[PDB]
Amino acid sequence: KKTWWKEGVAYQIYPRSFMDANGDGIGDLRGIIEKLDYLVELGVDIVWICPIYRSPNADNGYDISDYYAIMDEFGTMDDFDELLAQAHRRGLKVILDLVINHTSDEHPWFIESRSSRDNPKRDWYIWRDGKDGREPNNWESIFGGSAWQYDERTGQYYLHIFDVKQPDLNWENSEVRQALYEMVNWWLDKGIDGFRIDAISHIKKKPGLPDLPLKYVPSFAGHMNQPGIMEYLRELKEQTFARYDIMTVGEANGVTVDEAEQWVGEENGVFNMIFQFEHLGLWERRASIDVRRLKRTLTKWQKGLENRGWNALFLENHDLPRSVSTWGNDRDYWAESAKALGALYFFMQGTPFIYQGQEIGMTNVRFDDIRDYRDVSALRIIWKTGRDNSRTPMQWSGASNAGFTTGTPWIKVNENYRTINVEAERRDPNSVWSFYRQMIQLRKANELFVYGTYDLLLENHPSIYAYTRTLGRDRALVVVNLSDRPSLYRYDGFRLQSSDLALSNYPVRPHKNATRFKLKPYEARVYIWKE
Amino acid sequence: KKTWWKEGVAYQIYPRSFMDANGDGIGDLRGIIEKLDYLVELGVDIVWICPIYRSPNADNGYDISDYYAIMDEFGTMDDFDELLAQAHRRGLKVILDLVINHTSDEHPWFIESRSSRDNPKRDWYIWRDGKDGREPNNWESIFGGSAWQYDERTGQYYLHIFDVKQPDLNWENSEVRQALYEMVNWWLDKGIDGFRIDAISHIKKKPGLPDLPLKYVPSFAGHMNQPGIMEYLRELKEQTFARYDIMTVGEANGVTVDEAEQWVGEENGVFNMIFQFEHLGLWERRASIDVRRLKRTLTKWQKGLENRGWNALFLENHDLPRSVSTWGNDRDYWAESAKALGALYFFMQGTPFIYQGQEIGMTNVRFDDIRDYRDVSALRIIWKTGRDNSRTPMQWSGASNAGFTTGTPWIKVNENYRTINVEAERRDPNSVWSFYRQMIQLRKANELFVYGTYDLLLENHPSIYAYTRTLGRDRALVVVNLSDRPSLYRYDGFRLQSSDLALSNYPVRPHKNATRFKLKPYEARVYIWKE
Ligand SMILES: [Ca+2]
Ligand SMILES: [Ca+2]
Repeated sequence: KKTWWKEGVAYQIYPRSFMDANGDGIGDLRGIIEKLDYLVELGVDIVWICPIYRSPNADNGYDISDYYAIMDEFGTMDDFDELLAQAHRRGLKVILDLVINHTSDEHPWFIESRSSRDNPKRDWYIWRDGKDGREPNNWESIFGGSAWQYDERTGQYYLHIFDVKQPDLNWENSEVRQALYEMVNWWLDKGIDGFRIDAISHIKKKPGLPDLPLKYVPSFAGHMNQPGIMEYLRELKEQTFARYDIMTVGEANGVTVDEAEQWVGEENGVFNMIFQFEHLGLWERRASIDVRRLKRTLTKWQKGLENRGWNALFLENHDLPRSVSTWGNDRDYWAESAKALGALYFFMQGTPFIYQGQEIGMTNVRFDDIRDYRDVSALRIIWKTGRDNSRTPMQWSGASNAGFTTGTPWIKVNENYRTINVEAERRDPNSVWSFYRQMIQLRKANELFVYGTYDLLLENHPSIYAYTRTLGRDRALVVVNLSDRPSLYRYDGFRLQSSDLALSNYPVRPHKNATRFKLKPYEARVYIWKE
Repeated sequence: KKTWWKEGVAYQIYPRSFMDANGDGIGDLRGIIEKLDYLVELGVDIVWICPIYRSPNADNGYDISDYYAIMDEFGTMDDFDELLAQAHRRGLKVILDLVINHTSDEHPWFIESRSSRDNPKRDWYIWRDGKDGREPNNWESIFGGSAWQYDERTGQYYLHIFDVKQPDLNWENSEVRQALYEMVNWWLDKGIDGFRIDAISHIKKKPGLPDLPLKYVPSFAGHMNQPGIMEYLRELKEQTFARYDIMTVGEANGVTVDEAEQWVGEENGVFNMIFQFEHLGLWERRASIDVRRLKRTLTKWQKGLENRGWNALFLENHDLPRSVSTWGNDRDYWAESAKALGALYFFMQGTPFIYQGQEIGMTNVRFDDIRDYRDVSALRIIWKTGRDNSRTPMQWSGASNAGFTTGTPWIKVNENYRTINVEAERRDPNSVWSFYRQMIQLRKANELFVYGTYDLLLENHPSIYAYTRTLGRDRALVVVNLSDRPSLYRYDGFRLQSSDLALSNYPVRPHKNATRFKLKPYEARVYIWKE
């Protein structure tokens, strides 16, 4: 089954740090509009814009106070309508986040709900009396502490799996579901091309909210992927998504490759593709990431969803440090490792996602003062694992503040922008950006990277990650040396010819009938041929 | 200087528990309108309505999100306009709370302020960088913890003397002051007759917000009654209050009787009258409140503000337990003590305030289940000192829920409403209500209780609190036996005649030339004569 979403390349935008069109230091919608030509030039075709809905912003915008309104600092609904029009003119698809497990406590529905024990919206959230001076149950919040928050307006507590300011919607209530489907369809009718569904795995709560088998106990057994969830998700799909030509992206949170077919299966699957995070975070050993464990994790998803679902491929996001600075080497092999990592995940079976700046090799930021950081998490290892590493402003040129703003950025631009920036990288044919553009060009010109089946080679090799892609008589070999030291590639399965080398991060060296060769640090090669 | 505010009797309404006109269990504005005739019948003429402004209600409505709007559960601005019209038709004055030291963090001004380090409203609040990973200074919040709250949107902290959801307004900023005066005048032009000013003693912060001489240190030395505060308060008065015929009521928080003249002095005094709280809370001894300490506390204000200011007299409010249940005896001498307490504070020099239910002798509520309580404070002694004691619904009749609502009250009615309720008390000429009505009648018919000077008698007596009121040849003696056991009144200063007894809570017994007599438990007498 051939589809645009399987064949597309997605680009993830964190609006606040992408492009500031009005000089107030905050990226906005007009900023994005100014960069649609850039997205086209790069080659991507699906644009995922992180939360832009009205929000008190207590939870990086995932605490929505109005689903039908744009966050003031990003612009107006007119700006958004204009964005879709301009994006569609260019052949681009636009998807937004769908956060429907909860709303902000400042959402008008919760404000009415919390006012009294009997108002039309009381049942829209999860209210319960406590147990003699204590919370309704022993459930802990994913955000630490009780999942219950006492409310003095009524004497009862409301459930909040996430932040205190994120009360959970009562999916048991048909009125809630219907209001949510009307909201989804409103966006779909407005013209968006799909959504990235967030935390929907918690919409179904265990039937009497009983104590779980300890101040507060991690509560996943009472609200995550609970039986009956599929009833809500299938209804969500039939009432909304199924009525349009869109794409939905989910996450395999607490979902094994086997249970993932119920979420992303092509016939009866709530979502079209899914992200998995089992590969996130890999500390280096004495001698130097654990490539074999990476091969295993990524390979089970490749083989596991083959003809059963579709993988959403990625290395970066707004909640992670930069890939070149974590998986690669930003000190000695900056460009090489960035390109290597890019070839590695980009060419697998699935739809690749490029996070803003990943295509130019943005790295972690190392501010000396804790005050230059933002995310409350850091303030409470920052240089290496911090979320801000992916939230510093996008590096467009060597201009003041990397061309991001004419004002003062809400967070400082990484000092390496004079070198790492779009303008300079597009002039350099050996830049990380140019490598990315060639990768996008390769995948578009060779559908074997889209529908070809993945097969891992040299599984036990400690440094080389090599895999093939097969579609009929069309084959390709993606070989990557994930280490800062050379490595011998040795595989008597096929003879590699230099005329078949479609892409490499190192110059194409002469070689005929090669079954072995030394790979330079972070050397990555992509061979394509036809048997 | 004779004025309506000095001659009036004020009645304090806690809107949420006064009268529910629409059956949702929450008192509202229409409820108040239905009871204006009642207020007239009782005899009061100034109506103080507690916070009714739009508020996320995180701080009992003192966290205002919109000063130009009414809290949804209380009604609409039309209801409020109608309330003023109906109140004024009846000759009643209406005052509201003025909370201008801070606003809610959900107030549109703070939402703009917190968005970026440079927006027109950034300076409207108190933002500062922290000190290497910690708060800008060591200041503690009146509400425990740091007076600073980190905000991840900018990396800076905002000052909040009160709750986290109550960021402090920057009085240093003339734009803030001007916006506040426009707001005050808007209300004054709408027709209100004055305000009860709340926490304004904190508007002036010490000039560089330095550390005070310990996790966090109580911070009163950095923001309370700080030099320069009078500059703001005098400007507030000239730009607003001085342009209308209204009354302003303040509080002597951290203000001695000597410093109080600068706040309530008649020529240059920011407020017309002031509440003092030095008398609040008096535990009983082995044998039984400390009447002498009460005599001293109340007497310094009486003599201290004589010809220098004006006292706002009271025994109850929404933050206190009921007076009969704390100062009196609600078990054996319920009615006697209620009337005694009433005569005691009511007839002093100043403007008396009657809190809703005080006039019928409402008592503390003793719910067995902590769940029937509301104020978060209780949940964190409740039967005796709880705030809810004054927030249970007003007792109008012996009807379902005391006639307060036709629905389910937001908090339960005290089980004693079948007896303690307006309907029943108005039928009973020996009820606490009837006593209150006679007290109001007495004060209106004898201006000596308004402008007459107060003088304490028998200061060293352990149980009897006796004082006189003198205006020219018109004199009165208010004598009260504050104890559940009889007491001998003995004073050779004047001979009391039974024909001069204007009011008593016990039958008028025959006596001529009495310089001594035994007073029954909680017996209170008010003699009026002309020398
Ligand atoms: Ca902007
Ligand atoms: Ca009501």
